[PDB]
Amino acid sequence: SVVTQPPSASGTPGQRVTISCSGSSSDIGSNTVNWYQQLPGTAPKLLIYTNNQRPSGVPDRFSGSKSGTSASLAITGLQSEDEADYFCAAWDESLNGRVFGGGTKLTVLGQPKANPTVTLFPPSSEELQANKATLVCLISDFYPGAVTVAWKADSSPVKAGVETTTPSKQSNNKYAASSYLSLTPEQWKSHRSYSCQVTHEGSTVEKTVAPT
Amino acid sequence: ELTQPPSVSVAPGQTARITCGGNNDGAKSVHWYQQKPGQAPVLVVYDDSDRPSGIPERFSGSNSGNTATLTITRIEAGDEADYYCQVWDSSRDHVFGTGTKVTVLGQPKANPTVTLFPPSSEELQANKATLVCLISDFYPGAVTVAWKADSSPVKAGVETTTPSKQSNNKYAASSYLSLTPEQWKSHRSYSCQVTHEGSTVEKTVAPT
Amino acid sequence: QVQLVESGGGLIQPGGSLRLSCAASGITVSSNYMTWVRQAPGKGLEWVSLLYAGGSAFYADSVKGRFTISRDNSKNTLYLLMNSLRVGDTAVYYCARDLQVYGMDVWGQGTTVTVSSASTKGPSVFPLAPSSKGTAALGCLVKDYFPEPVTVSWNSGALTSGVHTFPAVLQSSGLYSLSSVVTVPSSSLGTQTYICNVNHKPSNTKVDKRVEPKS
Amino acid sequence: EVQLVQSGAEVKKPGSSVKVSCKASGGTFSSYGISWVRQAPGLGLEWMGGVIPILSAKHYAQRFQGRVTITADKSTGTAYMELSSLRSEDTAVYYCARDILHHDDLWGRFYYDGMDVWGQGTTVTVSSASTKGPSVFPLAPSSKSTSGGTAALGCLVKDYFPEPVTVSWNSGALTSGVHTFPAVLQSSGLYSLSSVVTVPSSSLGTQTYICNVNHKPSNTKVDKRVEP
Amino acid sequence: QVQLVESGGGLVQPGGSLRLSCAASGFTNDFYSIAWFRQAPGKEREGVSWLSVSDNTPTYVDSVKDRFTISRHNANNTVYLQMNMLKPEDTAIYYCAAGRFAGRDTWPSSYDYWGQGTQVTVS
Amino acid sequence: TNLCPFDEVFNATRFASVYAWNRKRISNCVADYSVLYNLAPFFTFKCYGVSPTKLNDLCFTNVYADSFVIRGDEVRQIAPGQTGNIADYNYKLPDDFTGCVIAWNSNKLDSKVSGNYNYLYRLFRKSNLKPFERDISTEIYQAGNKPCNGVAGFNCYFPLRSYSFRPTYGVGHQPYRVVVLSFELLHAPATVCGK
Ligand SMILES: *[C@@H]1O[C@H](CO)[C@@H](O)[C@H](O)[C@H]1NC(C)=O
Repeated sequence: SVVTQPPSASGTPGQRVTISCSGSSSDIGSNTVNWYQQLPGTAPKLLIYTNNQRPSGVPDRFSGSKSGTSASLAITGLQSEDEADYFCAAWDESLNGRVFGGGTKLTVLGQPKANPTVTLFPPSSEELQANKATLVCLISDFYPGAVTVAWKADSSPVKAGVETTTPSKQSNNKYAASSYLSLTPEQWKSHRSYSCQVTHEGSTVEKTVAPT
Repeated sequence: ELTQPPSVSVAPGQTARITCGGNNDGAKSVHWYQQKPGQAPVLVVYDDSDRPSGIPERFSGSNSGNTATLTITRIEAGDEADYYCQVWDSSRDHVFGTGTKVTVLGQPKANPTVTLFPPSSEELQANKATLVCLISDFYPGAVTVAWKADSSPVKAGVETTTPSKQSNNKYAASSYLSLTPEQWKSHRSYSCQVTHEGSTVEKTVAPT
Repeated sequence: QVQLVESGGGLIQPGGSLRLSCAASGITVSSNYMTWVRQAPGKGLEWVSLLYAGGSAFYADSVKGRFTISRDNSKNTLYLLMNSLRVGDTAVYYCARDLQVYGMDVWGQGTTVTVSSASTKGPSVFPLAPSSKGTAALGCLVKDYFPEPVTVSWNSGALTSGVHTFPAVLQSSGLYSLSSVVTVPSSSLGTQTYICNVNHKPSNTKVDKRVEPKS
Repeated sequence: EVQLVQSGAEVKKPGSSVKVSCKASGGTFSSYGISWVRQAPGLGLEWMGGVIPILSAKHYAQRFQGRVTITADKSTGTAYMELSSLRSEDTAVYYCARDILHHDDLWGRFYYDGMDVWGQGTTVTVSSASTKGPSVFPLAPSSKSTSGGTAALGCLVKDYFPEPVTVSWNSGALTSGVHTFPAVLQSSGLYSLSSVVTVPSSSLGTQTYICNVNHKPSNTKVDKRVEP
Repeated sequence: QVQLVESGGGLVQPGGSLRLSCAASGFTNDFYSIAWFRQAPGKEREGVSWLSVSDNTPTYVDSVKDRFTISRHNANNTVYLQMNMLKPEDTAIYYCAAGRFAGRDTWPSSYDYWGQGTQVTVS
Repeated sequence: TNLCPFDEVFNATRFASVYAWNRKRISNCVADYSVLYNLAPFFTFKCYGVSPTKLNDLCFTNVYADSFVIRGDEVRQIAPGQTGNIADYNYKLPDDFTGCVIAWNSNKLDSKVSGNYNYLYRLFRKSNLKPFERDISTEIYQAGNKPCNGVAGFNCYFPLRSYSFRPTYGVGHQPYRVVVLSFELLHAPATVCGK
């Protein structure tokens, strides 16, 4: 693909930001470029359409521009609701179709450091009676939505049987994630304890469970 | 040069399919028209698959390759008409198909009664010759007539009526072949071949 | 509303001239693809001529040089001038608005044009003898008459059941021809006499013809 | 003002085909094109193809060229998008939006210039595995899930296919403190989720807690009592 | 007024020769061009050779390049197509066509004047 | 010794649609002839009012290079004194046209398996086009009595349509790239010579 956007972008609240969009002759060479804003979980909405035209409902804080094979979107007076994904797109003709950019995630600095709440459940006796074992580690109330999960058997790490979800925005605008560790009823009883390590912003919180 | 079948026969409530054939049927669009008896045509399908406003959803079109298709679902007696296809392609002229009659079956199938007469001895003396082929008691009202000299096809001098509803709701038709007395006496026999939905009835007369 | 009212039809001698009209309502002729389409009695549809919104005209091969399409913007009416007519041109003529891609949506009611000879001529009646090969069919050939209709009875109306008088053809010569047959039992062909009574009121033709088996 | 409602979510087996509808309120086609854009989970947007009804025209994106069909029935006023020979990578949310058209008169072209009104999207999942009801297990509370006099108890909804599964507690009578987590897609192709609720530890001996798991694809309802 | 008179066809063996002739009548001046179209069984009319008269410039499709020769004789206003090393592929009804231009076209509808075809059979 | 930029017109990667035909004004340059007719059996080549072999011996004031794309059945309309949807509503040549017309089958370039609907043409126009007139108007064509007001509805249709160039179509429907060269000679200093 031809269109390129920076992956991430940061901006102090109330100030100005510039998101760049790089193209070729086959897209911006002879065709207009537009911009779309997508909040996580929702559907994209139109922001700019003819290089720098604004639809009804988009404030003048957003301004587009197009110069040659490159485009740019400017956001003045950053607000909290502007934290989202931003895509540029132009009607490339070589492929006969619209092409979307890779996207640019925007982060507004003003948020704090919500630590994740971790609860670890051992395998229920009912599941063990079915000759199965699953450790459930639930992670909630963490912002920003980015965590890494690690499991430990007794005093040693383990990666076999691990399934972890991507973070998802909750109702309170914080994020949630869940991780599962599948074991045999013998691996569960054999070890002394199992631990779920959740690392968020350099700091780690560990919960530990043991057989009955 | 659009080719349409002479007629289709569908039980009430079932679905009809009418074919419209030609060469290089890809790019050009197809239009369909309904002509009830004594009426002007009414555009039923345009640009292959579009239904204009106010026309039932039972009708529908499709087109690809060398065949377009008009589909009539849940047929009623109100659909008894003739349907023509027309190509859009040429910007200076338009051509139509040969038409297709969709008889909604109001009674069981009836094979035709064919009667063929040689030219009368009184007509031959007036230096004329007319073979009279009469077709009656067939349903649905759709027949095609082919004439034969000995066993060779004859096309010139043929005058054929259109099927007309007779008393018992069946149909009747007549076909005439105008000949010269020399042409009638040269060959050994002439034949009238009437086809009615796959079945074929043929009668033959000889100069004696 | 939307209306395409036609006028100008009737009978006209061969080689003559006749001009057809197509009054428009709601649709402006001068800004539309307007066409004329004729339908021979009992045949398919044949496109004849068209007129572009820009004034370009195009005709079919069967009417080229003989037909002429025109219009009048003040009267909002389409015209079709017809010169040097023949019986092949006898048809019901329709006018319609072409949308090209969207087809011909609005059609006129259609006017009828009849071209042939004229007169009030009498038919020639020929017997259709019963074949020598349990029932037999014999009849009468009522050939070349104009105009319609003729009445055919058998044995001065004494024979009715079994009689089937078929609808007449319109030959390319403009003259009509029909046949009336009666299907009788084979055993009575030698003892009974059969005579059809053909009457043509316009020419006051009254023909009685005996139908005997072929010798 | 008009709205674009698409057909419901879809789950298909590799090799089959899916057809997503997109209702256009009234005459949306007039001077407005329609594009189909899909978005894989956690990935960017991908234009698939489009259509212009006033021009009776349509185009397709290189990637899907030869395995896609986009129709537009103007009588019903709606569009369709059918993708055949589906693969696992085709799992995405498929969107339908009206595009405002731009006129490039210099080159005599007519292409899409932004899509203002969007549909709500249609989730399409492609997985080789077939249907299966979930195995529901209780996540009992103890002294290790208790913090400050409040207890956390839940239910494990393991090994089901396909989405979705809805979970309630006490037939809907308990709503506060409930946190139903999105399901994980295991390497086996089956889904598994969890739903937990925080309650006062004092109510363990006075209130009974039952999670109501509903997996409509398998016609299975499971009511699981969770006791200490 | 303008009329094209064709001749020269016949039955020939593979490898033989044949000479087609097209006589152009009611033309005021030398500003016209001649084309030869052949209609194989079940195929459309296809150009094979062209001649712009005023320029005396010939053109031949690649499948007939070295085998066909077109030329014009001035007095009898007749264009000749000398067809050598004939192959079974060349079996077709051949037409000559004229148009009021200097050049050549692959489209038959672009020529307003046509002669009656002559049969060429190679077997 | 500037050479006339003929390569930019024939070897162009993208042609314009017929309704917005592109014209390249060529003057003050060293022309050529050989390529024109000598070339190879490529395409249609029709000259009107001038002979190709005489182009090298003539100087002209300005030479206009018109390029666009239509389907096969319409190439015959790019000629003096022609009528039709292309000739009347898109690109009209005068009756006294002095120049040549070049058109080749570009099915291998402008036709895609899913259809290349980018090439457009005008379908409705109230009157005919004058010679060398370019109408890029996209106003809703009023075919009835009621005004449209930019509303696509009954008797109010969009004046452009798409070509659908698919390689599986017949030759009369395959895309053809057209190059029209107009030779003008008026009261002016002649600069487009070819010797
Ligand atoms: C473009 O120029 C090349 C020579 O570089 C030539 O071979 C080719 O025929 C030209 N293209 C056309 C369409 O004439």
